[PDB]
Amino acid sequence: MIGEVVYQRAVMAVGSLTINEERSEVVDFSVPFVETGISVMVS
Amino acid sequence: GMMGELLSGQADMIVAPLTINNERAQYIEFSKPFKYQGLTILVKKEIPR
Amino acid sequence: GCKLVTIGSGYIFATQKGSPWKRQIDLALLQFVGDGEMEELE
Amino acid sequence: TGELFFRSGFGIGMRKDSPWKQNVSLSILKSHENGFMEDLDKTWVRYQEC
Amino acid sequence: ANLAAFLVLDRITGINDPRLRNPSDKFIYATVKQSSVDIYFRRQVE
Repeated sequence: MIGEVVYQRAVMAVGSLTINEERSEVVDFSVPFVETGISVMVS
Repeated sequence: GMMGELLSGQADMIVAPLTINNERAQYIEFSKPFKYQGLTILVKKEIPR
Repeated sequence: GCKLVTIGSGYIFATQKGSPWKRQIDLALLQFVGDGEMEELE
Repeated sequence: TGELFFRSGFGIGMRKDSPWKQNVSLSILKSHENGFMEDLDKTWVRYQEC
Repeated sequence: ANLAAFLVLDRITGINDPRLRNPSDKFIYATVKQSSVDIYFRRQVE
């Protein structure tokens, strides 16, 4: 996704993209539209 | 209120848990928000029998 | 069967530049969250 | 009771010509990533029950 | 069996209640004026 954004292959890119601080250094981001974070799945 | 205080020059910052409002963002634009929350409802605790 | 329990009861850990689209997209998302159509997709 | 009605975020009152939306939001990214949000969860949120 | 029954056997859940879709005077509710909560009330139509 970021390779298509920076090199402008995908001028727009939506995805389920985690807005990371490292990614916000490189790519601007919109509003969060789905709440997420890190969870743990177990039995 | 607080909107009137920033929009009059009296206050320069609102450091407060402000919910993201579209109309407020039309005048006063938020940074990246802290807490992704919403309105909840206080309901009374009923007494036991 | 859903015996596969994830991390807690929802306990979440870890809690293009210059486009003029950003205001349009973000005010649109304020409209959708204010209307709850994301909840309709949910 | 009930769900989170009108699920928004808690942001900061910042004027449009304020140049410091940038590094403050970078510190916000640091607070989410390094758990300073979780630090305020420890230091002010998670203490009490009934 | 009745001691087990009448001790083991048999609210406002949100906006979807008929207590709020049809708001009554036995169920009056309020906020504080000039708030963002009242903004979220005044935005929606229903």
